[PDB]
Amino acid sequence: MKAVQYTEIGSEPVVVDIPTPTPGPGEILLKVTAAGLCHSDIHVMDMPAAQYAYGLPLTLGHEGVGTVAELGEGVTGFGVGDAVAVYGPWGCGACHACARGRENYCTRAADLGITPPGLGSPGSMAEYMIVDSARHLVPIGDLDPVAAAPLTDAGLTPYHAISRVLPLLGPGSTAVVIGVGGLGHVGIQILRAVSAARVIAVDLDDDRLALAREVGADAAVKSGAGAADAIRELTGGQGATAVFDFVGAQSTIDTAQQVVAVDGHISVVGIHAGAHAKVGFFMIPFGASVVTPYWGTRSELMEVVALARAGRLDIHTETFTLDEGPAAYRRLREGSIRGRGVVVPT
Amino acid sequence: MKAVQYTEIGSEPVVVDIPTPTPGPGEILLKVTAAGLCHSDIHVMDMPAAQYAYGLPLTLGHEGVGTVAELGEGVTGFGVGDAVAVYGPWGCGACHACARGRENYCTRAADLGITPPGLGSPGSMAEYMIVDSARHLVPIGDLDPVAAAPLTDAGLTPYHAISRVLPLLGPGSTAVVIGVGGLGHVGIQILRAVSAARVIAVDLDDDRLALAREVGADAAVKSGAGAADAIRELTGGQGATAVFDFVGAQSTIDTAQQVVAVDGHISVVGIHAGAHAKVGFFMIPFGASVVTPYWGTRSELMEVVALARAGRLDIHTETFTLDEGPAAYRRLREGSIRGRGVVVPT
Amino acid sequence: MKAVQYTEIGSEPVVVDIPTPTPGPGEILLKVTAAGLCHSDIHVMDMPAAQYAYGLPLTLGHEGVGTVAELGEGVTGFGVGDAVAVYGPWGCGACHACARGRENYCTRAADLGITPPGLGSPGSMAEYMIVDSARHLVPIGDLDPVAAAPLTDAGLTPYHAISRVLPLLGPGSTAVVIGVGGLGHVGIQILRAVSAARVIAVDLDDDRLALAREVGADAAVKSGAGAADAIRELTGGQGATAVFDFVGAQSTIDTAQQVVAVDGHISVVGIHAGAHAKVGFFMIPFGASVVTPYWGTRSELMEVVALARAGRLDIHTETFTLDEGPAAYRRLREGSIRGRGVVVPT
Amino acid sequence: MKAVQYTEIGSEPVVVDIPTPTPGPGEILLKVTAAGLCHSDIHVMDMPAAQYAYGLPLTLGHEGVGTVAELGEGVTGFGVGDAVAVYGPWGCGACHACARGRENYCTRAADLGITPPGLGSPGSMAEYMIVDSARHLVPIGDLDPVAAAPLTDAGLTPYHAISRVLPLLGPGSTAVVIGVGGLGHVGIQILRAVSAARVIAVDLDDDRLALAREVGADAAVKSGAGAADAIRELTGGQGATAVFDFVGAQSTIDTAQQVVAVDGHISVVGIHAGAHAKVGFFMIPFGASVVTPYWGTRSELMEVVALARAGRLDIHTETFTLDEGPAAYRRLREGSIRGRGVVVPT
Ligand SMILES: NC(=O)c1ccc[n+]([C@@H]2O[C@H](COP(=O)([O-])OP(=O)(O)OC[C@H]3O[C@@H](n4cnc5c(N)ncnc54)[C@H](O)[C@@H]3O)[C@@H](O)[C@H]2O)c1
Ligand SMILES: NC(=O)c1ccc[n+]([C@@H]2O[C@H](COP(=O)([O-])OP(=O)(O)OC[C@H]3O[C@@H](n4cnc5c(N)ncnc54)[C@H](O)[C@@H]3O)[C@@H](O)[C@H]2O)c1
Ligand SMILES: NC(=O)c1ccc[n+]([C@@H]2O[C@H](COP(=O)([O-])OP(=O)(O)OC[C@H]3O[C@@H](n4cnc5c(N)ncnc54)[C@H](O)[C@@H]3O)[C@@H](O)[C@H]2O)c1
Ligand SMILES: NC(=O)c1ccc[n+]([C@@H]2O[C@H](COP(=O)([O-])OP(=O)(O)OC[C@H]3O[C@@H](n4cnc5c(N)ncnc54)[C@H](O)[C@@H]3O)[C@@H](O)[C@H]2O)c1
Ligand SMILES: [Zn+2]
Ligand SMILES: [Zn+2]
Ligand SMILES: [Zn+2]
Ligand SMILES: [Zn+2]
Ligand SMILES: [Zn+2]
Ligand SMILES: [Zn+2]
Ligand SMILES: [Zn+2]
Ligand SMILES: [Zn+2]
Repeated sequence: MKAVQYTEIGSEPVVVDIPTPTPGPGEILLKVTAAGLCHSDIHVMDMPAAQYAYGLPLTLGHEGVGTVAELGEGVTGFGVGDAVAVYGPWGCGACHACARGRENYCTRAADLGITPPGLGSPGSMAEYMIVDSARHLVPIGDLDPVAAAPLTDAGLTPYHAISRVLPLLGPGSTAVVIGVGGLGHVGIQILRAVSAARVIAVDLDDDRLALAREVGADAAVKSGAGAADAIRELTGGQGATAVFDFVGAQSTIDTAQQVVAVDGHISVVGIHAGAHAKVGFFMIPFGASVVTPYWGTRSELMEVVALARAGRLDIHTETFTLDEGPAAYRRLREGSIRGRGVVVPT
Repeated sequence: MKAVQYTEIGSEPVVVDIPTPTPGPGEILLKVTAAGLCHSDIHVMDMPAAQYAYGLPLTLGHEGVGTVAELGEGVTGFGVGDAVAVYGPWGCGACHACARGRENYCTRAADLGITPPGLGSPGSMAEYMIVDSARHLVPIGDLDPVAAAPLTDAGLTPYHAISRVLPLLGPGSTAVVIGVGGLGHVGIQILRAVSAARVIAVDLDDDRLALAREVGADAAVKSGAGAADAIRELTGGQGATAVFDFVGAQSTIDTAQQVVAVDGHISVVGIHAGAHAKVGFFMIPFGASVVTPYWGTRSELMEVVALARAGRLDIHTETFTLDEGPAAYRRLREGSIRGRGVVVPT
Repeated sequence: MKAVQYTEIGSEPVVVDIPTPTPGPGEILLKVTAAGLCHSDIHVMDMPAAQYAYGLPLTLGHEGVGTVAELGEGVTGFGVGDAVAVYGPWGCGACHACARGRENYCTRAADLGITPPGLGSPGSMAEYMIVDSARHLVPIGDLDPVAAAPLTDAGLTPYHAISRVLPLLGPGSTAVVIGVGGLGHVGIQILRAVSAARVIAVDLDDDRLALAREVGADAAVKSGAGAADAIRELTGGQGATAVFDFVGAQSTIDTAQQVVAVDGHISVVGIHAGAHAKVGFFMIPFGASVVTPYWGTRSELMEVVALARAGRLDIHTETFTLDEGPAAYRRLREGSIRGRGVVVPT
Repeated sequence: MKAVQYTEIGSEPVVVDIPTPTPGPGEILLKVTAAGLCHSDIHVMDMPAAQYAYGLPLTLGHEGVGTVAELGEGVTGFGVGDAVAVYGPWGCGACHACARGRENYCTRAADLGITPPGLGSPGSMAEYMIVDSARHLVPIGDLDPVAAAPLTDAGLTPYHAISRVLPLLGPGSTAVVIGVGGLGHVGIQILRAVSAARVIAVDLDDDRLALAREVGADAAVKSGAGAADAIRELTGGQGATAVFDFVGAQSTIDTAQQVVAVDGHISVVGIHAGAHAKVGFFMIPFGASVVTPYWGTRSELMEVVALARAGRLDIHTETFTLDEGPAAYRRLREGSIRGRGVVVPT
């Protein structure tokens, strides 16, 4: 089969021909319909030799959607042909967190050598992929695969971050969304669908501010030095109930701290090495919690899919072939994809 | 192997010799260390011919603990010898409720013919039992099997009922526990371990009131017409924040309605066919929710086990052999078991 | 001043001339801008001699909005002219429930003789009204008084009922709203603003079903014997996560029980003497809680007002003068007001 | 009347004779029965001239308990003689946070010049004190005033910090308490009363570790470089579900970050200027929230009082006279009070 693999350190990913795999007992083989490109796949290929621990070669792609091609022995709940989205953050399935579906917060996955597809196990950027267990498949029915693929991470991750403090986001509340990219443009829509929060979007790019308005933001503010005061102008000096920072650079976190409300929240979702919120007295309002969430839960993915199927999630995508995969990753580096890049095997 | 089966309608269960089963892919074979007798096993054998739909024969026992004897193909997370408790209320594992571990509230288990062990599938009152999936096994480590078996239902069910309204049971709250039997005597202990609620126990039998005091009740009141006013004497006329009725007869539910607080809760856990709370204006206080909960969740079972391992759950038991099983069920009918009856295969 | 009072038992309310009151220490005198007519004002006038305990005469109207006319001694937080909505369900202010703003669930208001305006204290259907305390005034800013008056009950009461089980109403959930009248048409809009629940409206009147679609319902079904099965057709046989029954007759409650989901909720908000949910095993799904909620909380009223100010609550009203008050109550009996009737003193 | 006032900057507080105040409308005059000394009163007197904004003179003491001496006009809910504890963190009473009793998180108290007694308004370290409003009085009944005074802050503050993440602290959870002083020794007891968390105490002083065991800690560990690894030894390498750091120095926060669990919590309750948690990816586990909580809520104070009245809070105290006040503050500087210092006016 055809696939995109990261085959040497510091070199760009290449199109390859590898064995179509077979499912063993418990596993499921999917024909891939769509495979999302995430900014996190860049962090993975930018890792030095000493830091990279996902093994070589590695079939990329942790945002996966497909149709069931073959059942491994003993597997029930799925028939051949069912369209399914792949739950990425695989856990052990047995710990207290995993039993609540919160496999993203699995404590023992590291020690047992369970790694996500695209981040240690063969991923979705291939004609077929293996899924370890039936519990990591989420039905999508007649959902367009191209729009479903980003739901597995670009939808799931903001959905989770928002879900953690959803009780705070009642009528009267204000949610700030920093970074209207893959994640943030879905985050805005989530906030609108599951809350009455006023949504303020923040980005450097005026085109991305326009995108924020397109997908439901009540206001849009240019990022940088002016941002915090412009957000306080909009909030009447009360601050933002929640900041969802999908950029996660120091300047965005600083902004988040300067605007968050007393008893509010900051969710640092974007990843910049070294960047951190400084949570201590006089550096942040009273009661303003900060967290770095990770991916999301099984029940949350199903909820994201239910939003997509209800028409509440317009996911802006561009389609690529497997051959155009390498090129698409380069496009993702330059920031020229207006939403999410998706690969469709022909 | 030796087992206790319900073989004919209306007739008492008998000791039998049946094939030691083999695990297929995904399944786990356990040697049984302990098997609990529940009052619900009586309701099952008292069902008429037309109502009984669990099939014949049926190996009894839905409270199960064991050691892993054999792994079916593809099963990981457990090695031979691990002591495990069996999660009873099996669900489909894939629905929104099941993905949160809430397999007790699985919507699709009925239509798929997934039934608990002891209530449609072979149960624990046998030398060995099959468990369908790894996710239905909960490690107990070095916990005494005899005291662990009741945790799977007698602990789990009250733990769940209490868990649903645990936010209400803060300092200042009062919890009434009606029926200090298998479930209720564990319920009292749970309330003490996980809340600061004042605990008032209610029972007909003065011996069971003594048992309530033994396990942590702050007061004990004889049941009947006088119970409500005696509970109001203790609560200063404010009412009970929560009533956990483990009897569930009409008179106990009536009592529960006459004592529950404004914005409080009634959990009808005991089962008497025809009995019901009457929830309508003027028949119950404002904001006083009522529910009939069912069994409990995967994460809840682990929590109950963690309580047992921490020394917070004194489970009063009497041990029986497989041969004494039939006799132990007659003893459970008369109400002569002070706590929970447990069968240990020799 | 002019007002509408209930002056003798079983007789209709009449227009009267009574002293313009003065605020004592702590109190606030409002000039009334709008005064809502609620179906509950009918139940009050339908009470027999023996049951009626609100005193005579009684200035009607528990849905009140005004402008501050005079401050009683020691009162701060409000200046003359501020437009305010009146929080109706007055409590003692000191108990555990009142300290959380939950004055609707005040335990000690009954024994202290604190009664709502319009239901024991002088109400809003007058040129001026007294409010006991500053904590019972909610700023509305430039909100149209006519549309703000229903927020105090018609908005607040459904907002509360929904707030209690809001965690259940995620994407994928279904909320049924029975009775698309004053309350129910605001309930539908609340569900849309604060949740991603699919909203199914139920009413006897096809015109009210049209009204349900106008205000955002995803479907509408005629009430009666057919309702339950038509709701199950729409939910795929899964049932309704939540039923908010604003009629509260036995037939609507029966419907609610026949459609509610496993681990779902029924909120009996409408009031029919004798009507009740029958909550017991086999009469309702496992885990399906039932409650009769009452009015709502202080923080909830502010939230309802925040929804109105954000444009999320189209409140359908008809305006009346104080002279047309009596007539407007007769019009409310026949069910000819399409939404909520509001009295505006000139 | 006699009182202790901070009268010049950088000078120690002195015993003075000032007018017995009179309550105006809404206010309540209390005869003080007990007045707690908090470490925060030291931070206040250590402030430079430029930073100190509480006005001079200032009657100290923000932990206050008394009996009602006189009612201001219009005040109801309290009769002369009622023993009451004073809710310290006064807010505006009208905002969304204040209406939920969360006056600690009042957004508008700063701009309105509402300041706590002992931190801007006359405090409790005097024969009498004024309380602005009835809502800031909490009945204590026959509770010993000396043991009730610390409940208003030393009890309330840890109760709040714990209350925020109480859902995390189920059976199986571990709570670390760093600093077994005034606050921390009450925090340990709270954790035991309202949760099944395993409690690990951390302190520099072996005497304070002994105190931790006296009041219910399951283990005790010497603070410093070794602390984190010793906590991980106890938790099986899983980490602590929650860290409540009542010291709040950088080294304790660093420790808290090195031991907190994935999806856990750090509550930085102690105050060291400049100290902060560094919440960013790779510097703290996934999902581990951090917050600096402030004081606590009205309903929480009542809950703390209910714990004291139930016998669940052994508050270690030493009594002082008003004359010994100055000396008692010097004793608090050196750290020679084993628990909380309380002043009783003679
Ligand atoms: N927490 C998790 O588990 C998780 C999951 C998936 C992705 N991520 C991370 O989230 C981040 C975002 O992913 P994406 O694919 O949505 O990003 P992206 O590449 O699609 O674009 C990010 C957006 O942020 C904007 N931006 C850049 N710098 C900015 C600044 N200083 N201020 C304001 N806006 C700025 C860009 O204009 C763009 O609109 C990445 O760092 C990624 O690694 C985290
Ligand atoms: N909700 C669920 O999923 C679930 C799970 C397990 C059991 N159950 C049900 O819970 C009930 C209790 O189970 P158990 O095993 O503790 O029962 P048990 O027979 O072991 O003990 C019953 C106790 O209730 C007392 N009692 C009887 N009548 C009473 C009255 N009028 N007032 C007060 N007390 C009275 C008895 O004296 C005894 O102490 C059973 O009826 C069973 O069907 C429900
Ligand atoms: N819980 C509380 O504190 C509280 C507060 C306010 C009002 N209420 C109660 O709520 C109820 C409704 O109040 P309202 O003023 O909104 O009513 P309304 O008179 O304004 O509207 C009634 C609506 O219910 C519909 N209806 C009547 N019978 C029906 C049936 N069998 N099936 C379906 N729909 C039916 C009517 O067609 C109409 O659309 C009243 O009984 C009132 O007393 C309760
Ligand atoms: N959040 C709020 O509003 C609020 C309210 C009251 C107090 N506080 C703050 O809480 C803090 C604690 O108050 P307290 O009155 O309990 O203090 P205290 O002086 O009574 O107790 C200090 C305790 O911490 C221990 N300690 C000191 N350094 C340590 C280290 N490196 N590692 C471990 N333990 C150490 C000491 O041995 C002692 O047991 C203060 O800094 C105070 O300002 C905050
Ligand atoms: Zn990703
Ligand atoms: Zn796990
Ligand atoms: Zn049972
Ligand atoms: Zn299921
Ligand atoms: Zn009303
Ligand atoms: Zn009250
Ligand atoms: Zn203090
Ligand atoms: Zn406030």
